[PDB]
Amino acid sequence: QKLTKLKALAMLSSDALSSVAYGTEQILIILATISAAAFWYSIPIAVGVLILLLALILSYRQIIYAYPQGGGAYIVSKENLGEKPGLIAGGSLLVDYILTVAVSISAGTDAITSAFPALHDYHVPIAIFLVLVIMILNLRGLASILAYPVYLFVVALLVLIAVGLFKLMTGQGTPVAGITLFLLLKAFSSGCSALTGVEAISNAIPAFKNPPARNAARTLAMMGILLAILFSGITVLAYGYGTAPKPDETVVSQIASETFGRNVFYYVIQGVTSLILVLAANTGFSAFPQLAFNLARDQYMPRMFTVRGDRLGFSNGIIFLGFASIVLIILFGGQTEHLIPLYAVGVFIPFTLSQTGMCMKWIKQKPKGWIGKMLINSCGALISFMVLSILFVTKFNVVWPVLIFMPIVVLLFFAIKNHYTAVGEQLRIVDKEPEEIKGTVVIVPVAGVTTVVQKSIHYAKSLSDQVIAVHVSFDREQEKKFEKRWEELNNGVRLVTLHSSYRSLVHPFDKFLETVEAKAKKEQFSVMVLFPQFITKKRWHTILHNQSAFLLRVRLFWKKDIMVATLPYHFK
Amino acid sequence: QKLTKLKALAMLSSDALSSVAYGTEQILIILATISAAAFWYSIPIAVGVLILLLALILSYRQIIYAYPQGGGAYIVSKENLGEKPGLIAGGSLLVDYILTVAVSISAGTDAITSAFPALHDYHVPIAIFLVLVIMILNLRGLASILAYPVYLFVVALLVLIAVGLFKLMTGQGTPVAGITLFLLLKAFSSGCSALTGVEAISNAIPAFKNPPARNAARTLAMMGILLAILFSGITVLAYGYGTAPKPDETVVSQIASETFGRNVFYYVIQGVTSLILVLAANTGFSAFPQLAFNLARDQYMPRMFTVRGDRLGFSNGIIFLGFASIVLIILFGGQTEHLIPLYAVGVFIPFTLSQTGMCMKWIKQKPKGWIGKMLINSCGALISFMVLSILFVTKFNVVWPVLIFMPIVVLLFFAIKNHYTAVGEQLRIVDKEPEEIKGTVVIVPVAGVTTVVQKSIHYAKSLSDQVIAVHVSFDREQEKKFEKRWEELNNGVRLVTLHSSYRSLVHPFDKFLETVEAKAKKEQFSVMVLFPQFITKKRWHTILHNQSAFLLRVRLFWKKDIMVATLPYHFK
Ligand SMILES: Nc1ncnc2c1ncn2[C@@H]1O[C@@H]2COP(=O)(O)O[C@H]3[C@@H](O)[C@H](n4cnc5c(N)ncnc54)O[C@@H]3COP(=O)(O)O[C@H]2[C@H]1O
Ligand SMILES: Nc1ncnc2c1ncn2[C@@H]1O[C@@H]2COP(=O)(O)O[C@H]3[C@@H](O)[C@H](n4cnc5c(N)ncnc54)O[C@@H]3COP(=O)(O)O[C@H]2[C@H]1O
Ligand SMILES: CCCCCCCCCCCCO[C@@H]1O[C@H](CO)[C@@H](O[C@H]2O[C@H](CO)[C@@H](O)[C@H](O)[C@H]2O)[C@H](O)[C@H]1O
Ligand SMILES: CCCCCCCCCCCCO[C@@H]1O[C@H](CO)[C@@H](O[C@H]2O[C@H](CO)[C@@H](O)[C@H](O)[C@H]2O)[C@H](O)[C@H]1O
Ligand SMILES: CCCCCCCCCCCCO[C@@H]1O[C@H](CO)[C@@H](O[C@H]2O[C@H](CO)[C@@H](O)[C@H](O)[C@H]2O)[C@H](O)[C@H]1O
Ligand SMILES: CCCCCCCCCCCCO[C@@H]1O[C@H](CO)[C@@H](O[C@H]2O[C@H](CO)[C@@H](O)[C@H](O)[C@H]2O)[C@H](O)[C@H]1O
Ligand SMILES: CCCCCCCCCCCCO[C@@H]1O[C@H](CO)[C@@H](O[C@H]2O[C@H](CO)[C@@H](O)[C@H](O)[C@H]2O)[C@H](O)[C@H]1O
Ligand SMILES: CCCCCCCCCCCCO[C@@H]1O[C@H](CO)[C@@H](O[C@H]2O[C@H](CO)[C@@H](O)[C@H](O)[C@H]2O)[C@H](O)[C@H]1O
Ligand SMILES: CCCCCCCCCCCCO[C@@H]1O[C@H](CO)[C@@H](O[C@H]2O[C@H](CO)[C@@H](O)[C@H](O)[C@H]2O)[C@H](O)[C@H]1O
Ligand SMILES: [K+]
Ligand SMILES: [K+]
Repeated sequence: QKLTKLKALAMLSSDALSSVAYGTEQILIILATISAAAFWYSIPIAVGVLILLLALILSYRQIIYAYPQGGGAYIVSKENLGEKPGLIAGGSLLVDYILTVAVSISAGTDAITSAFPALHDYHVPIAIFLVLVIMILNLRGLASILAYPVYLFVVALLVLIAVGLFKLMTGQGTPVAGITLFLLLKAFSSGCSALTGVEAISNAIPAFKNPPARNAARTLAMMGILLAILFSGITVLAYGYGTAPKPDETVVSQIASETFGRNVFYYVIQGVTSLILVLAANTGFSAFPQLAFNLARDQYMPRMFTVRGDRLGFSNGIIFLGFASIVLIILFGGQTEHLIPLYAVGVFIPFTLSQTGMCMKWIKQKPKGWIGKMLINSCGALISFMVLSILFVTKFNVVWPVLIFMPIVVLLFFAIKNHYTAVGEQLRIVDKEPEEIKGTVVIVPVAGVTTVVQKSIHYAKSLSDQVIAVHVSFDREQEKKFEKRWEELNNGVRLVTLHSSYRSLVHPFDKFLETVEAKAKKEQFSVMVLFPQFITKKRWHTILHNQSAFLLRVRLFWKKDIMVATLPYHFK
Repeated sequence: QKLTKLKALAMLSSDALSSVAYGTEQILIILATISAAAFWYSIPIAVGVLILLLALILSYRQIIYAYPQGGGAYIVSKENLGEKPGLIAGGSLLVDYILTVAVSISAGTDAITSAFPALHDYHVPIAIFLVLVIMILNLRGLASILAYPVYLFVVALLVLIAVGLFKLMTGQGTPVAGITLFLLLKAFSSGCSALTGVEAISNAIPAFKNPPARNAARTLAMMGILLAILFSGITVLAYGYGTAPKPDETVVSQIASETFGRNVFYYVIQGVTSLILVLAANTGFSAFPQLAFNLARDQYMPRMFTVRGDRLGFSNGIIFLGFASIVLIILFGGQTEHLIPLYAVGVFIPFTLSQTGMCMKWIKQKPKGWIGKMLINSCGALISFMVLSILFVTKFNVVWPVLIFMPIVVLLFFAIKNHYTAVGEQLRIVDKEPEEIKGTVVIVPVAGVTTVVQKSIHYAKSLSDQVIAVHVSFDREQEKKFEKRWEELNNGVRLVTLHSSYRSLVHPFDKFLETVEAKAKKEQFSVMVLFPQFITKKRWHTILHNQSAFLLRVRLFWKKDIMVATLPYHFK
């Protein structure tokens, strides 16, 4: 259960070092708006990205040591920056998860269509299909499938880089007009979408070896080095071959095809890239609940997320995350180019907030060597904020959804916090002992003389006396037959048959319950209803059974403050 | 509650006579594939459609008399053709409802964009938005809004027809190569999508005046005459002005603009058409549950639909119908042209089955004048089957989804029927009285000393003795504080504190429940758990509260055959 360095790197790096499939492509797409001759500018810009990457790693190398409990960006932003910055970081992490699912799936389908161009008319269905698949694979459960594909991806891309560099060596500057500083910055910001998951390792510190902090930091350093090597090699290869971004083929696919030649090696590369992107999406799915629990300990998210041991909130979280990702995929049509700016925003707001909190914490404490750590975090935060500002300013026509999504989730967090605050305020205070109860009348609603009915009557009689059976009859003809059949049973239970012409079920019970509750209140008795819970071993018969019980519970019995037992009954 | 003829026509005709907005358009679109000079062929084809319409009306004029209880196509296909034809009719009616929602909404948005061309880039969002709106308006409840717009539509289109005919009179043959018989039949089949809701009146016979059959038949005849007049007038006007189908404007919009001139009259026409199409979609929504109940009486659909008086199944039905319609809208991009063939298939399978059943019933009985009724139904069935065959053969690339949807729903119906058959078989048989119970031990899970906890303890003590409180503690530190606070309460209840390191909640309860259940079984006691049901008056705090209770119920207590009371507690 204590992952070693290699296995931990495999399980947690599938999000970060899987972004090399669409980073250099973004850089080249932005540069191509001027001319194909500007592609050499990818070489410096890429270097700048690595510089940023270095800062991030160093910054997070601090965070892991400062917060060995885990937490990550949310905790750092909460403790050191207050409550609103922490909530903003949480919302941005939610956007990060939704967008990493969407972007990873879209890029995977782009890789697949590059492998088989005949599916270019099904970019969106395939994508959505894949999403649903992993949703199921997360509802069903779910460890080897998350560890080998990353090794395969790293090995395959290292082989591809080596072969491409060898071919370039065997042969198998220049300023260009139009490139202004602003467009260079735009390209750099778009290319910073290669640093889209270095967060993950800092969020899973406990699942490490005996020293958790040291092992996590060394794993993060190794992952950073691997990502830097892969990204630099891919960018160098792309510059070497030219490889302008085609509208129906990824840059990696073009590089592989011009290197190996659409043979088994190329298909291996494409399949492995698709697999690693799917694993990245699954990483987003699996990383959401950790954030949910971290928020829920502070009463910002439902208490149902605080039970982490039983995966209480995993179903709702997985369903909501999958549906949000599907909605985003449909909205942008699976265009990885049009989705990446939003993903970068959702990733870089937490980066900025986390580095700012780190810097202010260092300022507050001022330990030995505080100046260097402060400088590193400050530089990282400045660069990240610049990238975020550029992404807002330029690609607003695809970043508009975050400007709507952030206020909604922040307000939801505040509303939940206020609600739990009020509830905890007025519930903790204890009070006087309630009115005495001298007995209990049990009402058993019956839909027909069955085995389940007789079992429930038996338990009701065991529980207390005064048991009365109640039957709402939709037709006056079957009243006599049902009453006779009940009399055939030798139960000493008074049966009250009451009629409803309009096939309604609540209102006749409303009247009867009024009468019975008044009568019981005269004798200080507590009315109580005993429903059977028919259970079958199919998990899809739930809609087929005992729904009238839920109707009566929800619409009548909760409003009347009446105990409602639910005796289960299994089916063979 | 007993609708008069006029009000009934208004409430039920919003589906049938709202199809004039896209029938002549389909005829013209099919004819335009040859040349604009072939548009005169719309005049004969339209006439043929009316002939078909006449048959349908006559056929249904019989059905209303033969089945005054209602039912409609499903009952006719069930009694006279067997079980599988009845199920096929039911599935096709489900497709009819989904497609009428989708098509009506799409045509409404087409009318809106014709009114304001600036929204042509939002055909699908607007559409989906409208759908969601009516979904809400069907979950909230929902009678005058369903009665006046139909009157407005009829009046407005009658005015438009009169004005257009007047202008044609004041002036304000010719065989064409390429028109083969097959293409004429294709155009006729596509134009038969004007008869897309004459079914509705036959499905709501009881809600009429003192003679239900006569009043329903006369209302159906009046609606048929109105539809014939509107459709014929629209087709004549379209032929008179030429009005080739533009890619960004409905034929009705073109007719109105060339008649009135984009003034307040034209905007009134467009708005009224949009309103009538929205009402048609709402008619589909409201008509689904009648089919659901009719199926459920025969154990083909969940029993939860048999309680028609309390609208038990309306929530699930509305949600599923809305989501299916939204999926179809997105799939075909709100192209009313591409959706109509599927709608016509889903409407005409029931027409064919119903007329065939009517004919065979007449053959079996052979009453006076049987020959004429048999001939009418036979002719209607033959024409409908021909139209359906043509729609399958030609427009397969948009009718493929029904070929997938039909087997799934038919198999679901059969599976549900088999399941209820087995359950009813093995449940009715009564058996020996179960083991005696000599008392009851009550387990009260507590999450902290609160008012709710003390109320639940009070009720548990009232219910029986041997009450024991149980607390799972996620941290050993707060164990002592919680135990001391419990001791501060003077409850004579033994508190068992048990610890779970991984924040799990089921497993410690699993062990404790094993021990307690064994101990109680030694004394023939029945274990029982008492949960509080925290209730707030906001309907959206449901996710915020008492979810651990649902976790414990679902994952632990149903599997152990243990009674689980649920005492409600209201919030102030
Ligand atoms: N003959 C049969 N064929 C198929 N399934 C059968 C069946 N008899 C019982 N069941 C299954 O058992 C569930 C509970 O049956 P019971 O009548 O004990 O429990 C009923 C009864 O306690 C009460 N209830 C239902 N209809 C009622 C009525 N018309 N009048 C009074 N109480 C009614 O609500 C509970 C829920 O009933 P619901 O029908 O939702 O759920 C039923 C159904 O799922
Ligand atoms: N201080 C507070 N702040 C905000 N809301 C509060 C609150 N105290 C109680 N509530 C509300 O009351 C519900 C039931 O509280 P109770 O502890 O009686 O009912 C609990 C208790 O009977 C049992 N349970 C929950 N956690 C437990 C634990 N750690 N150990 C043992 N039983 C537990 O499951 C029931 C469901 O509890 P859940 O927390 O889902 O739902 C809670 C929550 O919605
Ligand atoms: C809950 C309320 C909050 C807001 C409501 C929810 C959103 C409402 C409208 C959203 C959709 C409107 O916008 C609709 O979708 C996208 C917008 O990105 C457009 O489509 C375009 O999206 C982006 C833009 O380059 C591309 O990736 C895509 O290929 C392109 O087709 C559609 O042509 C437009 O019709
Ligand atoms: C059971 C698992 C299998 C999955 C089942 C679900 C199937 C998919 C559900 C609906 C998918 C909708 O797919 C929708 O199709 C429309 C056309 O109708 C596509 O159509 C559009 O695609 C993009 C823009 O978005 C353009 O390149 C293309 O020219 C345009 O036609 C949209 O890209 C997609 O949003
Ligand atoms: C509660 C508040 C609600 C929030 C806002 C509600 C709706 C907001 C959705 C905004 C629409 C998205 O904006 C979307 O942008 C893309 C380009 O990026 C447009 O895409 C379009 O560009 C041009 C210019 O219109 C079109 O001619 C072309 O057909 C298409 O590619 C979509 O037509 C537009 O819909
Ligand atoms: C339990 C599920 C069982 C399997 C379900 C059946 C599988 C269905 C596969 C869905 C494939 C999606 O199909 C996708 O949309 C339609 C099919 O109508 C095709 O294209 C169609 O819609 C497009 C896009 O709106 C329109 O231009 C036009 O109406 C038509 O060409 C798309 O080119 C195809 O990409
Ligand atoms: C709160 C109520 C408001 C509704 C909120 C929901 C907003 C809508 C959710 C996503 C809608 C998706 O809208 C999707 O946009 C894509 C482009 O991205 C559209 O794009 C496509 O439209 C059709 C083909 O389908 C072509 O005419 C168009 O050229 C093409 O771009 C698809 O038609 C539509 O399937
Ligand atoms: C159980 C699994 C069920 C089978 C799974 C697949 C179900 C059927 C989906 C495949 C057919 C999709 O439906 C079909 O999509 C193709 C591909 O866009 C569309 O094809 C049309 O548009 C595309 C896109 O421009 C053109 O390339 C093509 O030449 C043209 O014919 C058809 O108009 C649509 O009818
Ligand atoms: C337009 C497309 C046409 C409509 C789509 C196709 C409709 C028909 C396809 C479904 C046919 C189902 O075929 C049905 O399968 C169910 C599954 O248990 C079984 O149905 C059988 O159920 C049990 C025995 O098991 C018998 O009580 C019942 O009388 C019998 O019908 C039989 O195998 C067959 O009756
Ligand atoms: K990534
Ligand atoms: K219609």
